Amino acid sequence: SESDAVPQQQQQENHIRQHDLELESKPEVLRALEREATRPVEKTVRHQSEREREWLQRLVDKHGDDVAAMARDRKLNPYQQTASDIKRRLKKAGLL
Amino acid sequence: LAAQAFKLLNKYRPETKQEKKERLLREATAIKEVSKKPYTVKYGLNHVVGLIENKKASLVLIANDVDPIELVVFLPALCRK
Amino acid sequence: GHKTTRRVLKERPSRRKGAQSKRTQFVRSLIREVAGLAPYERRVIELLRNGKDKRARKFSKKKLGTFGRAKRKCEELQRIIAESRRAH
Amino acid sequence: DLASMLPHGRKDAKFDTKSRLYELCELAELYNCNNVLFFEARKGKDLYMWFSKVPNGPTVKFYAQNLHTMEELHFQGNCLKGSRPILSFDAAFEQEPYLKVIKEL
Amino acid sequence: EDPYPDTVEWFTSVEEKMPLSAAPEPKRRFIPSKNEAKQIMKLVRAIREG
Amino acid sequence: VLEKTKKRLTHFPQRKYAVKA
Amino acid sequence: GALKYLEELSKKKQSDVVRFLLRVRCWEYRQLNVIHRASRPSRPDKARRLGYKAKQGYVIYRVRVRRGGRQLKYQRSLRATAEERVGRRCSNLRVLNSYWVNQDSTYKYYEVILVDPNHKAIRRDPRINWICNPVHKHRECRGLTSTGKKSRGLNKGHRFNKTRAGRRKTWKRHNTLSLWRYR
Amino acid sequence: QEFSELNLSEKTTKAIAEMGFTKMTEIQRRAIPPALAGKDVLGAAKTGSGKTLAFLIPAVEMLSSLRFKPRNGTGAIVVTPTRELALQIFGVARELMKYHSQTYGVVIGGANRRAEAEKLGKGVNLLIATPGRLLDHLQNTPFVFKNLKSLIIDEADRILEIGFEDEMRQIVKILPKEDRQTMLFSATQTTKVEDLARISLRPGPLYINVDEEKKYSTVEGLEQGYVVVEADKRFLLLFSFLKKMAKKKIIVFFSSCNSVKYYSELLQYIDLPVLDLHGKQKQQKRTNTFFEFCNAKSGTLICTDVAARGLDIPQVDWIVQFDPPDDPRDYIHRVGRTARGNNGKGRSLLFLQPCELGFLAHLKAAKVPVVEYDFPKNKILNVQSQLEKLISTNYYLNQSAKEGYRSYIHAYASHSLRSVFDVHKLDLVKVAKSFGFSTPPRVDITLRRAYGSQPRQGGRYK
Amino acid sequence: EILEPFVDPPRDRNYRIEKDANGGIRYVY
RNA sequence: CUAGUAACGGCGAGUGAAGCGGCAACAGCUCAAAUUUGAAAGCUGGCUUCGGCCCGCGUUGUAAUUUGGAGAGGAUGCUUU
RNA sequence: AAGCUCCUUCGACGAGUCGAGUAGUUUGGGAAUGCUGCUCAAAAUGGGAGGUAAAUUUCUUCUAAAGCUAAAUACCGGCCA
Repeated sequence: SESDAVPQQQQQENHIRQHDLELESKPEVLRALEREATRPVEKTVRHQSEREREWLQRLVDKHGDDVAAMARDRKLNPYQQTASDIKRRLKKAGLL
Repeated sequence: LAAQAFKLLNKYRPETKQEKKERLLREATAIKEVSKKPYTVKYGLNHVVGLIENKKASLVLIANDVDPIELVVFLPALCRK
Repeated sequence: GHKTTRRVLKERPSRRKGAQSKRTQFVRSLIREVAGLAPYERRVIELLRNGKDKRARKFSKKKLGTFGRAKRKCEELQRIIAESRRAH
Repeated sequence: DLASMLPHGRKDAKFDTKSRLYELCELAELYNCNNVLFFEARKGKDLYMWFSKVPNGPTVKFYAQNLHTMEELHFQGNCLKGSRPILSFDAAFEQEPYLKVIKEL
Repeated sequence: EDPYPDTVEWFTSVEEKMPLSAAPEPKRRFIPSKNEAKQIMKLVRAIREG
Repeated sequence: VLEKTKKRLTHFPQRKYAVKA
Repeated sequence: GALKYLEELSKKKQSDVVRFLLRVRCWEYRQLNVIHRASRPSRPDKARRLGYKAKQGYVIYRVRVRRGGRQLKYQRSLRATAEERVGRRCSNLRVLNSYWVNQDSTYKYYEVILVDPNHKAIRRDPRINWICNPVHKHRECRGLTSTGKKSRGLNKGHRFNKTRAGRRKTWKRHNTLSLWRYR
Repeated sequence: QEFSELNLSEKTTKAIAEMGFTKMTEIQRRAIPPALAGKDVLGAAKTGSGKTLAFLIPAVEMLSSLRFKPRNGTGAIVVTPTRELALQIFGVARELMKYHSQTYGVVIGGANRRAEAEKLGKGVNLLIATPGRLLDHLQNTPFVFKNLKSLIIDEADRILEIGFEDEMRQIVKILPKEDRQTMLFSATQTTKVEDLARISLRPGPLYINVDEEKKYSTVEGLEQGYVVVEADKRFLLLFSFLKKMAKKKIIVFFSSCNSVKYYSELLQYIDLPVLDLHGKQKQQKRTNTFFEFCNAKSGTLICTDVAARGLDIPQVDWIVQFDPPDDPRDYIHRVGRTARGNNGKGRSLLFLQPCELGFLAHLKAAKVPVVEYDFPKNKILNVQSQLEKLISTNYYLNQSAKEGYRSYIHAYASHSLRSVFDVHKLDLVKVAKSFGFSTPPRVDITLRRAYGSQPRQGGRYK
Repeated sequence: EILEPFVDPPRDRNYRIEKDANGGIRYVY
């Protein structure tokens, strides 16, 4: 029931995907195009530079896994990046 | 006063293009086989005016002979305020 | 009148074109102080100081061309006189 | 034509519509004037005529239409500019109180 | 009347204690230069390639 | 072309699409 | 912010400093030639907002044109004729824009921003290679500058019915007789 | 009861379990049942007894039950008189509805009015507001509040004291009345509180008095402290005090949570351990830090006056009051006692400024005895060069200092006892120097008739 | 005159005021 | 098509549009106004083994970011080269 | 490098230009329809244009004085067919 009486309630199925759409007898071309669009494609994961890898490795070799100290350290983190950013880069580097 | 001011400002002159390229080669070679913030004499009318408005400038030295004089007329009063 | 549910629309910066810029007001006041006054503005100041407010407003209307323009010019110049008095 | 008839009249020019009807009162205070005859046009078609006593006195708004001014070559008459006229009024002007205040204005 | 009157400092007589701008300072004013980082990386690529 | 236009075309190019009947 | 301070200073034109500067300068310009090159622009804020850049290929040319009327009135502006004369002098350049610098009681003084289309810097830089394109030859003579648009009335609304999208083209469209095949 | 026996949603129950509350208080016990039943309720309750949850539970419950979205509108509005109280309620709100899909927002005085207008246009379902800014938004900014089902007023006595009578009268007039549930809380039951109850509550409200009539009254047994110091060296006093009496028990009351966090992380850099308790921390870790400080024999802890209200102060050697109190009266009478507790004997301290001697005058009037404490300009430490270097170098310290300075100025300006703590007598250069700035950051201190004019007789205005 | 302990110490016209014809407020200049 | 309508005309000779509506075709953008200031990062030449070397322009502003149904800055977590 | 999201931080928008008076010309268009010449010469919760008798000038709708941009349209000329 529409408790608030808002028209967009019988319409549903604040950030959304910005580069694609999460989309859900009949002609040959239509089926061919559908399977061509549905075919599974490779993603080509992005690498981290050698200097970025050695930067993160030095951070870990000094502090281990304490991202607060790794972010607060000035000598090894010249760019004053956040703990969340450093943790994300560690995870994508594959060394926790 | 001009001589003393220029002595300090010559201590704080900016770097030449040859000097900057030379430094860039130093770090490029060092990386091929962690610094403190530079201190320089700020120049440029818009940059200096913005510094004055945001109250980061400690000293302002303004040339007396600018061709379209309107470009510096407000500067003494702005610095005073 | 077709009954349609009215919607609350977001604020529009184009509608916000009204100038409340503190830095613009600062720049305008400083440029006024640096540049000075036009001859007709100086006559208006003289009339405002010696008390001929009505003559000042009428002269400003004659010089500008609109009652509102004259009123705003006179208010600006009167507040300038008050600021000069306080600064002295 | 009305200002030519009126020798105690100061003629003024266009008045801002986004201004205030009492900004009109301080305009009248500028010219030491106790009566305001205000012409306000709508759509450039229809006239509206205000008679007012400036400081506190009552005011009246009329809709003005049917206008045949002078400079129309069918009047066959003429009179002195500024001469004191005879004012002719009506029994209705004397009887209805709103017509009485209109008559006084 | 004075043909050339002296200026009365009705605005610059009051010294204001705060910057005209309340905008926040960017990270780059406190961290090293990204532009020189990029330039040095380009130079390193050139040196490595010879 | 401008660098901003180049970035916009790099990240949001004209996509291939079909609409059923 | 100096650009904005100069904008306010140029808004106040009868102020004492601006009036003194304008007098001394009108004397200078009148002692110089009628059409002569400017290196630095006299009003840098106006030049910047009209499109002047401190590149190799941008020049200023200041021009004085006699004021008055022909009781007939010239439909184009004094600024338009100043632009046309400056372009005719610098035929190898493209007149980007113009602006007012001084009036005087006999003349009227403008500074014209001109761009060289055959310069490598201008051709390499976008946002000006459009004026490098050949459809923009003698915009001041065709009325394609800001003065030309103002004089041609290229504005939208019910007050510009006869003049937007071309006065003469609109006249022809209204006074052409259209006869279809099946009438 | 506890919280599970009560039939709440799984998301909110799990969120409360993660907060760490198990046994409810009295105000919760008597206030949750009828609020969920939908009955309009008035409560004579203390602050710090759990009333924040007592009124934030039903609003979130109903918002989640009938499925608001940002496009729906405003929903529940809770109005509070103090900026720090708004911040506390907002933190409790995040920690309560961290699992729900609804949106929460705080709109307070002194903040960026354009940013708040953007927030409101975007959409907030749980709005926490200070009365003046709330009225300004409700009169001027376009945002949806037609679907307003829940209204809560917190500390009506403090509100009507500050002086928002006219303001409140217009909020209750503008805000919709149909099928609206209102929750009014107060500590005192004056005639103004009664008028509010009549104007807001529907006829026959449900009363919850969890107060205690046997209130202990103070006597001539209160000893207070004052250290008159310039504005540019208050932090130098705090640092010297803490570093010298590191081995004792010290509790320091600040003005704002931003100030608490800035000083916490700054003192971490300047290498002296201090315990932390503010609104941005999780409730569980806040409770753990308070517990470990209460049990630990030696240490220094920093918190706000509002936290002091909402927590039970243990035996402590030195209660330092750094920034001006929110409610001056309670400090000179209530916390003065808390200092000397149980079998022990504690000491109090009010950092005072040469611009605030009206405070000492008010104390003579209140006839409570006061002892002053000279400080040797020799024994004051000087870490100002290091402070300026750290603030100018580390970017995070810079934002923390900016926020703390802004919050301190806003609280000082919006303080009730204006005759004493008026903001226009402060020297902003000295305040910024104390916070670690060579130049003061930009802050807003504030945040005849027409001839022939006649009154406002009708129209189509809006 | 600090009467109560910690509460604040409580602290031209070109027209005259009369009544309108509708029982309102009127300004006479 | 509106429409020989409104409108201007001794309301003569006459002059004479536009909004809506159906169609054709559709596509949006760039600067000036902010300090890169932890680094004029931009560009014209002409000398070249072509790979990079110098002369300069330019701070009275050349790059990158932004153009008010916006945007900036921080934070945050996904998503694109 | 980029898109989004959020916010106890900000958010700069074009002057001898609008406008007033006046002369010429032009338009169906003295709220001057537009343009040009001369005199005077602005504003910042601003300015422009409309609606409104409805009680005061409420309400509506856009941001001028910088600039670019293919297609649908013309075509007695050019290369042809």
